[PDB]
Amino acid sequence: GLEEEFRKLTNVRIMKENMRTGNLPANMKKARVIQIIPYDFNRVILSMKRGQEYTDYINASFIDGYRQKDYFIATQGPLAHTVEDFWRMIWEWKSHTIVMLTEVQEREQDKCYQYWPTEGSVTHGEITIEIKNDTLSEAISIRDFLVTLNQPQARQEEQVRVVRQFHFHGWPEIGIPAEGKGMIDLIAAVQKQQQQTGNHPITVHCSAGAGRTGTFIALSNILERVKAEGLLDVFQAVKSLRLQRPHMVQTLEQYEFCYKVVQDFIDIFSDYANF
Repeated sequence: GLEEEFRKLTNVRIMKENMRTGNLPANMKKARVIQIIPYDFNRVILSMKRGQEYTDYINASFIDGYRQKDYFIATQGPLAHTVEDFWRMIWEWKSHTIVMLTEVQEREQDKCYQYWPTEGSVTHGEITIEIKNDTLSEAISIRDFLVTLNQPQARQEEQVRVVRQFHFHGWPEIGIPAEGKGMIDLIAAVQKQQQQTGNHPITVHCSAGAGRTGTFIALSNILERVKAEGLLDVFQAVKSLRLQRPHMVQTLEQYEFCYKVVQDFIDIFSDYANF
């Protein structure tokens, strides 16, 4: 049953007619995994100076939430030479929340560049990031950063924001979590934070930007639909993500984990059972 659904998800077409920007030779080096790049219709567009060129491109897509269009930004873990773009996207598109679903290294290999300072300040491009708080609590690090856009010198005192990063440590190096609880806590805590910040897009990334990232987005969409309408359709939620960005929810085991977390949620919250 579940194998047959995932085969049909696998059958969702890559719409290469709309993949021109990420396939430009200059932009291919900005992708970590080249088959996982945005469609042009929902790619996150950065600003561009008069001189330098192809700098309007980042491997990132707007992804719809349950209530809201463009609710998430699904992106890859930044590369050393894409870290300035990463923060330019956070700034220009006013993200106040980052959800990180990978370690910097897993199974002895580089999965994501450490784009945030562990202590003190770091400056990437025109943007300075300073960590102010860092609390570990049950497989989730919550980090608060003071983010400052340093240009022009004129408006600079207005150009300060607090960006909060949720770093999930609960996904093992091999396979999928044994329990759904850690993912539900992560989802709950990110949604709580969106109230205080309002409807600014949430930045979600793993390493290549599809597997765990799509799992998180799919589960947030699914659980919010259950709470609002009591209706459940895992297949449609995931397929709809594949229509927005290639390979969202990448492996059969991640699709299994989607169902596990959903069952765990209804086991905790009985008022939603058996509709």
